[PDB]
Amino acid sequence: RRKWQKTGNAVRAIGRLSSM
Amino acid sequence: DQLTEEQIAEFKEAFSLFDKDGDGTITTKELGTVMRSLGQNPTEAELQDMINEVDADGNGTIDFPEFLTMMARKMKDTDSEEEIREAFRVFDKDGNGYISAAELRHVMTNLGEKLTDEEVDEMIREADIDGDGQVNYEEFVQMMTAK
Ligand SMILES: [Ca+2]
Ligand SMILES: [Ca+2]
Ligand SMILES: [Ca+2]
Ligand SMILES: [Ca+2]
Repeated sequence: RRKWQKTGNAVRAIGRLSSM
Repeated sequence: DQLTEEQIAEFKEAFSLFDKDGDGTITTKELGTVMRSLGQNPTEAELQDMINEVDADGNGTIDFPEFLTMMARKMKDTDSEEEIREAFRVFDKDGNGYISAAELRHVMTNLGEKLTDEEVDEMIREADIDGDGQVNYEEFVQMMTAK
């Protein structure tokens, strides 16, 4: 799941930066 | 759930995706580039407002410790679904509800990941839990929401 997790984490980072 | 060395490594990989010039910090320019690769067009103000919410040392950019603190946090991402839905639309460029091998390859390339054919095929296989050869939205959600 290396590449999917990286992509997921990028989306999650953007979502968290947007929320916080 | 506690912070692990494997998660830290995973977060460093995600940080590197943003820090494309490899200087150890994420700038507004870098953050905007990735956001555009994933279906959004943030204003100048929102990019700086986003960085400000985690810029502990106030230098105006995000270093890995700041990024790590943000990713490790017990939060519950209230904006999660929207982000994942937009990302799905970028992957599913023809809007048929399925991400194909070509579609995946295209987006991964724009994210800076020049995947081999074997990697593309593996990514599709991992996500294609229903076995129809393509990735639907519910399958995509599982990949995106894994921790
Ligand atoms: Ca950088
Ligand atoms: Ca900083
Ligand atoms: Ca499609
Ligand atoms: Ca499928």
